Amino acid sequence: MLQPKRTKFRKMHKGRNRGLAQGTDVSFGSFGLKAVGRGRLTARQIEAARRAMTRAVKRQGKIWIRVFPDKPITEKPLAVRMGKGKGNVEYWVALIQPGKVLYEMDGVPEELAREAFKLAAAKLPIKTTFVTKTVM
Amino acid sequence: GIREKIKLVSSAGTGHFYTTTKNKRTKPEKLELKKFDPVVRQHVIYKEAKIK
Amino acid sequence: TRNGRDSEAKRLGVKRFGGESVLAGSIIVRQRGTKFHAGANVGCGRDHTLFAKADGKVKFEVKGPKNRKFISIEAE
Amino acid sequence: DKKSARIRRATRARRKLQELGATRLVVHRTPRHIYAQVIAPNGSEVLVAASTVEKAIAEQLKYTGNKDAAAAVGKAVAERALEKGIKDVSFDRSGFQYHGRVQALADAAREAGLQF
Amino acid sequence: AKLHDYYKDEVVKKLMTEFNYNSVMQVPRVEKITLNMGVGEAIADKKLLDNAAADLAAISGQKPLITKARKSVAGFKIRQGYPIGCKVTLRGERMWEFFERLITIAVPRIRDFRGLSAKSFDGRGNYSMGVREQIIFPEIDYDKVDRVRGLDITITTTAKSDEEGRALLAAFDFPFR
Amino acid sequence: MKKDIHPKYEEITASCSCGNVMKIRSTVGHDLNLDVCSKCHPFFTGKQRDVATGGRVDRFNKRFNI
RNA sequence: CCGACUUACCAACCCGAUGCAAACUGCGAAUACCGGAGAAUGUUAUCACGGGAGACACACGGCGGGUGCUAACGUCCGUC
RNA sequence: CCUCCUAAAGAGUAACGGAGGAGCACGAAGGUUGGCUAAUCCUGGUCGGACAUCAGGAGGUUAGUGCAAUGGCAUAAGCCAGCUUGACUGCGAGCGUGACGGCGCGAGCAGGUGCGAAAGCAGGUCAUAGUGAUCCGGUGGUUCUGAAUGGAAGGGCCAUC
RNA sequence: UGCCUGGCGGCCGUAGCGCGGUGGUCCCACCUGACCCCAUGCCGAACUCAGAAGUGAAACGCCGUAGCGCCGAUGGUAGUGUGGGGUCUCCCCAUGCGAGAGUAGGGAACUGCCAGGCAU
RNA sequence: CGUCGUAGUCCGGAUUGGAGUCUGCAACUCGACUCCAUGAAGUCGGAAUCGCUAGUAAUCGUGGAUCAGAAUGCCACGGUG
RNA sequence: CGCGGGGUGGAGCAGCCUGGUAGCUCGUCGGGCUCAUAACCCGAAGGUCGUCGGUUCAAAUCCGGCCCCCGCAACCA
RNA sequence: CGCGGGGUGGAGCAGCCUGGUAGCUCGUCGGGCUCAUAACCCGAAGGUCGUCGGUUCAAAUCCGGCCCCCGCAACCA
RNA sequence: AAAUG
Ligand SMILES: [Mg+2]
Ligand SMILES: [Mg+2]
Ligand SMILES: [Mg+2]
Ligand SMILES: [Mg+2]
Ligand SMILES: [Mg+2]
Ligand SMILES: [Mg+2]
Ligand SMILES: [Mg+2]
Ligand SMILES: [Mg+2]
Ligand SMILES: [Mg+2]
Ligand SMILES: [Mg+2]
Ligand SMILES: [Mg+2]
Ligand SMILES: [Mg+2]
Ligand SMILES: [Mg+2]
Ligand SMILES: [Mg+2]
Ligand SMILES: [Mg+2]
Ligand SMILES: [Mg+2]
Ligand SMILES: [Mg+2]
Ligand SMILES: [Mg+2]
Ligand SMILES: [Mg+2]
Ligand SMILES: [Mg+2]
Ligand SMILES: [Mg+2]
Ligand SMILES: [Mg+2]
Ligand SMILES: [Mg+2]
Ligand SMILES: [Mg+2]
Ligand SMILES: [Mg+2]
Ligand SMILES: [Mg+2]
Ligand SMILES: [Mg+2]
Ligand SMILES: [Mg+2]
Ligand SMILES: [Mg+2]
Ligand SMILES: [Zn+2]
Repeated sequence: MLQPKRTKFRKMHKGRNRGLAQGTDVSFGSFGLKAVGRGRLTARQIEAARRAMTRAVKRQGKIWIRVFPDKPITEKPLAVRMGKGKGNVEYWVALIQPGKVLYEMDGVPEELAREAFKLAAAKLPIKTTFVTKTVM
Repeated sequence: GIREKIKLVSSAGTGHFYTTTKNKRTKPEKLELKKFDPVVRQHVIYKEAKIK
Repeated sequence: TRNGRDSEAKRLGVKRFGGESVLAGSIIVRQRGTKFHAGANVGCGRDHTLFAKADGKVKFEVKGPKNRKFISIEAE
Repeated sequence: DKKSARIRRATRARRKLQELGATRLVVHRTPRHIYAQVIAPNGSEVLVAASTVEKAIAEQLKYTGNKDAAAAVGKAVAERALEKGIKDVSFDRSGFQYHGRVQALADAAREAGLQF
Repeated sequence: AKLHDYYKDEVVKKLMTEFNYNSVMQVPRVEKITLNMGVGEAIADKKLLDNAAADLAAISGQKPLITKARKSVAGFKIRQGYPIGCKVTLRGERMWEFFERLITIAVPRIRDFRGLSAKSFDGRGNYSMGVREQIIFPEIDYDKVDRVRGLDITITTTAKSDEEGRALLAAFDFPFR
Repeated sequence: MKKDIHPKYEEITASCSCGNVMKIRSTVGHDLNLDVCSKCHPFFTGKQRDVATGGRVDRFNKRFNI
């Protein structure tokens, strides 16, 4: 489960998740799973996806996780009223914009890679798509 | 607030005095400064005295 | 919580902007450091507050090898 | 390294002079020569300049990088300033210590009539 | 000054012959000889430092500077600005004299001397060495001294390469290996 | 250099077992008598003999003769 | 005692490539705000001084946010 | 009470919103004149080691700022040294900020001072926290007042607790 | 007038580094000496003075050179004021403004006043 | 008779290096002795504990057995006391 | 869940009180005592101060996080 | 702030009480003694006698300022 | 002062 080792700050503002993503292209691998939807992947979710895809690829070929859950999300404890400071950090998310290459993969046949990505995709909350290495 | 306040009194003989702070534990010796006496209108020596 | 405190706002920033005609002594900038540096006919205060030393128009400019903002007053 | 250091030493005073708006007398000393020039408050133009590098001053003197030579230079520049009507100046010692040759030059200038 | 004179005529010439130097100013010269006594035991008592300083003075005709802690360290139990060492920088004729003493007298008096380290040059010419005993210098009296102590000699030169420095030192009949 | 802070520094004669006479400036004050010097010291002569590794075979040959 | 050296080990610094930041910025808008000039328009709409107040429980909607679960006809600000 | 963010690029702007500090210190850590430039790392070097002190290179402020944070700082506001009291008295054009009480910046003028050859700078400290209105009292100065008059007491005014 | 050098600026990286070459008649630098003017919390290292035998080695200056730094369009993209709309945590349209990054490319500064040396 | 003059010493001799001698088929493990060098600890010993009443304790040397060689052990002998 | 107090060798306690320093009692180990054991006597050893970070030159000590323990408070309908 | 009383070996208390003067209770070590910790004696290390100046031959002893600890009443905006 | 085997 991915999480920042150190932090500058323990809690964080909600913020907004508008715009298009920057990590848009398949950089390292041959194939990628590009996020079509807007949302936020938790660390847990990402880990699950990784687990799904590694198994599918049967420990053959490399996987990159292009996303990182660097934003802490707070949850107020149950049966607790609305005041009294900010809630405690429960889980960590990567905020996802459309265009985000989430995962990358190489050293695999194409069909197999596709299959793996499909398997992964069902674990993630956002709508996603298979993408390829492009010259330029 | 360990720094006690003191009263620099004119050697000119005038009742004029300046006031200031002094840490008495680190500096036991008396404070002497040549300050302007506004009554004589000269720069005279001002020896330290108690604020009383 | 250990968090409810914050200090009173210091109302800093540029008070008189470029081209603005001022009287001598008029404060041009209240600032913390020398974010703006005193140029021609502008004095710098003890808290780095820039003020006009002459009547005239405020003139912001970039000058020097360190590329610093200099406020000068040009006489009208 | 050395020249740079000298410049650094000099520049604080120079800036102040500029921000006063003073017609400054700038001296420059080398182990062999001494240079003096009266520079206007704008900074871009000089009014009068005298040095041991000039043939008129050098021919009179024994050695060019000495105290007497410096004094001569100081006198010469001052006279020129007077002729041009430049009376009031400010001495820009230019990173050099006000001492020895520089000092001598300054004193000579003062003697001549430059008001500084 | 004798060694300086020797350098002026012979050593320079030798160097020129060896490296095939274009300029006479391109030749290496010994800029300064720096002597230092690191005296940690001074934090316990002041007098030891003074004694060390005196010894240094006796060794080299200058009165030593008393160096102080650049930064405080707990590992040695010292605070910033604590008088912790003493130092002499020798330049000119005095330096030359010291050098003459060092090679012609002091080094010979080193107990069990089988040479100086040739691979001890910092990489850019400047040689350094250290003596275990201060009594190797004939300036210190054997009977007078209470505490045994030493010092480090640092010969700083204009030489760009260490090899050049080495060569220079050899030209001055420096012992080496 | 500074006038008063420095120790006394005057030329002395440094005699030796060599016969070598060495006029040098020093803080000693009195005339100096040395045991060894740079010219005397057995660096060039000693260090060949001073190691003395040798061999065992030769030793064996010497004392037994077979 | 100086150690000799390899082998699907974790790995600082540096280089190449990839992202993230309310409390990062070698960049940097639109708006907004301050100042000057000009035009038309507007019942002076502006400022000052004086007489009289009321009000200081706000509500929702839009846009920018904090908090909450990017919950609430929730909550607290900014702005119309 | 101070610093940052929230705060929407002027100012301001809330929450039992997110983070941190202050209730001082300093007769030098103030003034000025003169000089100087940092962290860290590598190499060599007696004891001496990851880490004292000495060299030299790389390095380029990653350091420093009496303390929180922010903005500043080489002209250094950072670090030394000499001489010193401007941590002056009366004022103060003109501004800034506050509902107000207030709080802040301030060139220049008069007197008198310090540093500098001189130009100049100096009305505390790099700046922003380090604080408490009024009343009631206490001490010192001041012929201002002084209940018939001379005094005095008490009061006032300036300084101060 | 032309080249070279020195000083003071403007300008503040198209100006800065790096690598290679180059200059000593003059200048500049290193340099020689120091009883003295003055100086080192030791040291003529620096500061300073008296000098001119030597060398441009270092430094500094000049010339070249795209290994960097730096500058940098056009186009597109993001954002956004106003108005309107939707599938409304976000978007789109009309209209105005329009980045940052990157790309083509540029780029080894330019320039004013005074002084000196050598030339024409 | 001379010297050292209260020191870790001209005390103390451990340990180690080198050179040897003798015994013995043979001295690496594992002998004794000699020479030159080397010169630890130790400055009268905590709780505790032993022997001795006279030619005894204490101290000084000498010899023998066992033995090729190999005693600070044992068994004896005298000196001073 | 909130407010306090604590975690220091085998054990129980100190120190933390304004940062530099490791103490007491018992136990453990080696002697001596006894025929032997116990008691008693002498001499020793043994602590990364719960853990992980932070700040001063420097932390058992100050601050924060996490784990464990001990109190208290966890309410009015 | 006003007044009074004290700062005495490592600790507290006498010596001040109108100068000619370092004792007491322990504490520590060593010796004797005991089965001994102890009880007990002998011997010793350990005090600008708050600090400094003055009167005087002579002061911790008298006084003056100054520093600290304690007591005192007192109002305290 | 002195418990046990
Ligand atoms: Mg983004
Ligand atoms: Mg931001
Ligand atoms: Mg109300
Ligand atoms: Mg309200
Ligand atoms: Mg409201
Ligand atoms: Mg909203
Ligand atoms: Mg409704
Ligand atoms: Mg709502
Ligand atoms: Mg509501
Ligand atoms: Mg909301
Ligand atoms: Mg609203
Ligand atoms: Mg704002
Ligand atoms: Mg705004
Ligand atoms: Mg300065
Ligand atoms: Mg200062
Ligand atoms: Mg300061
Ligand atoms: Mg400050
Ligand atoms: Mg009241
Ligand atoms: Mg009356
Ligand atoms: Mg060159
Ligand atoms: Mg464009
Ligand atoms: Mg662009
Ligand atoms: Mg270039
Ligand atoms: Mg011993
Ligand atoms: Mg036998
Ligand atoms: Mg316990
Ligand atoms: Mg303590
Ligand atoms: Mg037993
Ligand atoms: Mg500790
Ligand atoms: Zn000899």
